Amino acid sequence: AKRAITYQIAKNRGLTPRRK
Amino acid sequence: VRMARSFHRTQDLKTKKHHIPVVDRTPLEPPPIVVVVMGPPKVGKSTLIQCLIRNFTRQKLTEIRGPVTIVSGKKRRLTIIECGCDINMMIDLAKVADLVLMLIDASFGFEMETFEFLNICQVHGFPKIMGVLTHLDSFKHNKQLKKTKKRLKHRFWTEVYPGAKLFYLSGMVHGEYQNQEIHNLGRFITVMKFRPLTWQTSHPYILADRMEDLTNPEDIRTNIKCDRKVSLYGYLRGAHLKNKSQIHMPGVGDFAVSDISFLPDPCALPEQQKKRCLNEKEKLVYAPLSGVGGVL
Amino acid sequence: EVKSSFEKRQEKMNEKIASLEKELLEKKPWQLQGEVTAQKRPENSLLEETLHFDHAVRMAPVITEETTLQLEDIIKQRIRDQAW
Amino acid sequence: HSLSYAGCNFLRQRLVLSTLSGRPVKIRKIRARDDNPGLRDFEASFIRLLDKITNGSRIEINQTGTTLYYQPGLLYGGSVEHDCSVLRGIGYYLESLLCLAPFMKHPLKIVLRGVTNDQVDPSVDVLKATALPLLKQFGIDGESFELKIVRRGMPPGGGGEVVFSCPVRKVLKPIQLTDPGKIKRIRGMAYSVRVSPQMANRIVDSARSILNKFIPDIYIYTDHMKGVNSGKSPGFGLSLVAETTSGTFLSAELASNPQGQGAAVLPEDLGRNCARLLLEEIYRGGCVDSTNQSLALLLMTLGQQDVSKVLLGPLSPYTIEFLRHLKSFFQIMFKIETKPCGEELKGGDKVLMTCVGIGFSNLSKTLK
Amino acid sequence: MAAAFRKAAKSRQREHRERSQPGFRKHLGLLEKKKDYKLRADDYRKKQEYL
Amino acid sequence: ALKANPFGGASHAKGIVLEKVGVEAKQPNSAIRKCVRVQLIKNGKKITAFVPNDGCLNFIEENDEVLVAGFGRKGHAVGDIPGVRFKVVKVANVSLLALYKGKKERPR
Amino acid sequence: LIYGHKADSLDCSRFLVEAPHDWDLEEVMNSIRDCFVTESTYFDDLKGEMQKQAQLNRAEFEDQDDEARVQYEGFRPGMYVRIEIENVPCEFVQNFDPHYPIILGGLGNSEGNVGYVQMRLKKHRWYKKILKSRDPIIFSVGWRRFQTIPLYYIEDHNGRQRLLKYTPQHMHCGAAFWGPITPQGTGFLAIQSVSGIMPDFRIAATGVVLDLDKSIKIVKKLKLTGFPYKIFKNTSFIKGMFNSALEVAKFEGAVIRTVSGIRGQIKKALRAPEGAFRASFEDKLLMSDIVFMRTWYPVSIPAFYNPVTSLLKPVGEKDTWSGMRTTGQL
RNA sequence: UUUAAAUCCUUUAACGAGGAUCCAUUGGAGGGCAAGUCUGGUGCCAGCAGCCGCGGUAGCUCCAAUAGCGUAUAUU
RNA sequence: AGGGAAUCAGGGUUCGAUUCCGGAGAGGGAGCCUGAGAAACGGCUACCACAUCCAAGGAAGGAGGCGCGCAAAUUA
Ligand SMILES: Nc1nc2c(ncn2[C@@H]2O[C@H](COP(=O)(O)OP(=O)(O)OP(=O)(O)O)[C@@H](O)[C@H]2O)c(=O)[nH]1
Ligand SMILES: [Mg+2]
Ligand SMILES: [Mg+2]
Repeated sequence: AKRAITYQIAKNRGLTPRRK
Repeated sequence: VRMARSFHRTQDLKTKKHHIPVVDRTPLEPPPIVVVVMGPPKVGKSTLIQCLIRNFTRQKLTEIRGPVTIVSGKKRRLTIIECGCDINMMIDLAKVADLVLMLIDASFGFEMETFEFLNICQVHGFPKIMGVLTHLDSFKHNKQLKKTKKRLKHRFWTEVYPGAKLFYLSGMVHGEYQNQEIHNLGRFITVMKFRPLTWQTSHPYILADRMEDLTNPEDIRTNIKCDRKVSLYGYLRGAHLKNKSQIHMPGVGDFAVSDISFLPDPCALPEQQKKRCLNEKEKLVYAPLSGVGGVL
Repeated sequence: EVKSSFEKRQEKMNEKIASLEKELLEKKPWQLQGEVTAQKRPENSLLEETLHFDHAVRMAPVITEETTLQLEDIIKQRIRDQAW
Repeated sequence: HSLSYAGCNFLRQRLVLSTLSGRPVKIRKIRARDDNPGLRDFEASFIRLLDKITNGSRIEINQTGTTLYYQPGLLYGGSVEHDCSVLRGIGYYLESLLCLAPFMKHPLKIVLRGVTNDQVDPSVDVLKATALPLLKQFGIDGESFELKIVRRGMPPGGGGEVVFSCPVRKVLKPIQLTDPGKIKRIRGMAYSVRVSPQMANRIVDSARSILNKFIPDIYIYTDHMKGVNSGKSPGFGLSLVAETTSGTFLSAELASNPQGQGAAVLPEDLGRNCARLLLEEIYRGGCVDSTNQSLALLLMTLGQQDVSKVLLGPLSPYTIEFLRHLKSFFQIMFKIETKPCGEELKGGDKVLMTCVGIGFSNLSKTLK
Repeated sequence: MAAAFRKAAKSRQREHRERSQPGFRKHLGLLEKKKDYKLRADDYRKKQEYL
Repeated sequence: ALKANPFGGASHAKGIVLEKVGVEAKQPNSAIRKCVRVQLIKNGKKITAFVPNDGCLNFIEENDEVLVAGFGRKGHAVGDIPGVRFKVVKVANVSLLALYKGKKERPR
Repeated sequence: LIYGHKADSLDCSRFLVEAPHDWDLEEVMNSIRDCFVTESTYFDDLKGEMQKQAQLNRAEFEDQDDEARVQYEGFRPGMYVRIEIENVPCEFVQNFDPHYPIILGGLGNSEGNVGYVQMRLKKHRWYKKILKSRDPIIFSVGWRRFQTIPLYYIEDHNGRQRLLKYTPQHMHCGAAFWGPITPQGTGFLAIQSVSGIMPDFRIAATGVVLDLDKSIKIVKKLKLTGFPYKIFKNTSFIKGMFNSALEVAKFEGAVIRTVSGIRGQIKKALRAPEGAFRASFEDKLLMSDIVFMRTWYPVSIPAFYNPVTSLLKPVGEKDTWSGMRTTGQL
């Protein structure tokens, strides 16, 4: 019943360009 | 050269001082500070309330309900309210809260309710926030405990302004937190200063301590569904209030105030004196919905 | 039995919600759909639609007595000045 | 919760306060006990003036015209052109627009067609000279903040034209006007339309003959416009303004009789009468003119919840009633403290008006 | 940091897609776009200039 | 010349956004569109500041408080407009870069 | 006198002289005789003015009694007060729970009214789904919590506001809806459903309130489609856009174009079929091309305002509050 | 094991890797697009720019430094 | 007149180590008591200055943190 945070919230990467 | 460097350093210090000037509308005698306690549903919200109350008053309280008003120091009073996991109630308190105590489970980590309330605070005006994390007793005083403290702190500093204090609660002695940590926590609440929020300054508002029904009892037996006249008591906050005005009660609807009248202040501040500490006379608890001593 | 004051407003509110929900599941009118042809719309429908559009070129000027009198004034002035 | 009122007197201030507060008003029994029971034409033209400068309003008029129901909408600016009725002067409508100009959604650029100068209503020369600086005291100052008179008109022909433009402001700055000061200069404006230009000069030597002993510095302007600028009826008049050290302005004005009725007024008699009327104005002098008291009181109530003080002369019956409407609409009551000024030999006693403003801002302004 | 703003915006590389001919007019041929008509338009302009 | 520069010897300056002159005019240049008008707090001077990228105008509304820094180099990068000497860095003490990337939320 | 016949009278703000002075004798002239003349930065000055007003506000009504002070300035902050409210619903008192706080927020001028509210809106970065236009959504604005139907629109450079089907994924967007009047510059928050618990983030979107008005003025793009049937070099005959010769008369001179990008002009109606017309073009068309004309059609929003009454619920079900469902749920 | 007791350091049993997604960043410079919007002309063009299109809501390339890397003012 | 002064130890140039003091005071200037050693780091009286409790009669007393969106070692 516990709502743990997702991976996106934990590391607020946001709009960062994708690199190889 | 050095005076040029000293000149440039002072100007950068002045830049931080610059802000839009505004009339200072704070009351000469401010009302009690509203302190909200929230967190995940089983984090220990109600345990912290009792420890804070026992730190200041020595009065026994059982079955805590509604806001509780106590005197904490010579020049400051506090109103203590608990916020549940309900989304509707979480929104209302963010409008009225002056101080927010956020509870975090260190072993489990962050949860959804911690982040949702922070976003609500940013929408409706950001109050002063101090994060308190519990359940630190599970770790074994090792690299794991050291890194968990640092990891949770850095993620916390992005949500709030940098330097917002994060407080640690080590463990429970006999179902209560240690006396030293609670005393240090009470010192931080005492010494804060608060910025004026735009919405709270513009509109008068009241957090009602007591509710009373004022109708003719024969009307109720006639029709139980009749509209009822109800009287409420509270501390006036924000701005001035006129005799005839429109008020909105969230969760009920809009109403117009019929009559307004002031009363002598309960849980009032002491007349000034130079005793080192406040004696048992000055420490007062006003809790009309809670039950003080034994009577509820 | 007797009905409460609040329930009466709820009864009115539920009727309004019921009608609004029907509109969502109903097909959209031809005005709201983009790219509508002649067959879909009813005959002579656009005569009352009051749509907004643009014209390619300027319309031709209309001759009236006011233009005639103004133009005669220009000729009369030049005749007096002999500005041929 | 709508207010209820009876009668056609004080009609303008009831409509002006209703649109600012947002509360509907009902007016009943307009000229019930009269041969003509209906609403007058100039009052109806005022309602049409509100309709064009507002957005979303609703107006209900009885077929008899005895009762009126007015539901206020939001204030919307832009360019508006109106034809004022010739029965009442342009200044009759301009007082209401001065109350509503700074709170518009778009800056108001309005041109008014009608009669400019009249004996009944305050002249537009007076409003430009005195009322316009008063709004600058509240911070309504701006580059386009002007009144310009394109053409003059006199009754019954009228046919005059004025243009009015005012900036928009989010909030009103508080004021503390408690020192009137001493009068430095007297400036005056003389106008003659559809008559000999000599009438204006015969005004000048009469007013100057009286006022020269009090002050060395008096200069009277003379105004003569030709052609369609003059209007459709003849007449002449004089307006006088006195300027103080503190920046306050006190004014009085008179105009000649209309052609249709009344005996012709000797220009020498008109000059002395206006000069004496200005002298009585100084005997009651305060921070604001008696005409502009009700304008000043409204703007103090609309501040950002601050204490504001103004020193004004004896209260006219118009302002006394206007203070009563403010308590009904905005629930604000002033604190009144008269000043004896017994031995200072300034003149008649003055009244100090102080109050705390209600929280009020321009809801119409668009945030971008 | 003007380029830094540009790089973040171009993180998503999905480009707008083209629409095809409606089915009930399929036998007529392909719906020509600006890229196709430009081939036919420049062809005419070259011949008329030569004549 | 210790107080020669318009910032009064400081590296940055704080101002109130008066209006967006670029958006108010309807030219879709995107070099005109990124011009805002601010009034520095320290001395009250009115200057025109630049927003780094169109779409950061959305985060700024009227009467906000911004931090303005100089525009030392790369003035020729913007297309044919003089007076490119100032740029907006922070709004409400939050970086424009942080807001655009979705890394922070502006606090009211 | 102020605070303790006349009707049907002239409305003039002029003070008539009840008793004028002679102004010929010297004694009356004497009473009027005195009335005539015989390095800090801008930030420091602005602070200096504000501090002056700060003292004046506090030190004005101190002398008067508290009962007097209530009349002049109202009930000041910090005073314990008692309020009587009438016409409270019966369900409030019967189902009262002390844990749920009760808040009384004073309303400003005109805030009781309803109107058209324009907002700047951005979908929250952590919300999984997007918000569809013309579906119910709950807003938390000011003091209130209510559910309405919004219109999402995007601004153009010329100033036109065109309707959007959905909220953009990472851009700000305008929003318009019918609801209570709220002062500008305030923040607002949107949820989809208060009742029930969701594993994911529940905050839908966040923004600020921009404008208050009574007209939405929003438009939607509408294209009428036609197909050629006879081609004469530039000039081509078009059918399928219109269906009457009266109709074509309305739209003469309008600008039309093909999918290919050739711009054209409507010239004159044709009689041989019902609704065809003659249209010239920049260059020769093909049979496969499709012509269309771009027109803008104003839209409207239903006036639906449903305030939340979570306190008017039994003690057990204060969480479960329901209203209109969205299109997907239906 | 350490130590007054405990932590830390050193030994050491058992789990712990294929997109090994157990996913390095900061700054600079380029490419790609529709029945999309605006502005100006030299018919079919150019600039600016483009998560917004008719209906529909259930992760391109190159360069420099690398757990480090820029900007602003003064300056040498 | 924070600064010194010295001292020991040393193969890859010493990011070594430590000590030694000039006095005075205990809310302010005087008087007084003990002991081998103090005109006391501690009692008392008078005067001066503070502040606390009370049934209003009387009684008992002798140092640092913030002002940089920021106060836990002011501890165990
Ligand atoms: N071990 C440990 N347990 C804690 C701590 N803090 C709270 N708890 C647990 O929390 C329980 C108390 O529950 P509550 O006082 O009701 O806390 P709550 O979060 O308000 O729960 P609700 O009242 O249901 O909302 C105790 O039985 C503890 O087991 C802590 O710091 N350490
Ligand atoms: Mg609890
Ligand atoms: Mg392998």
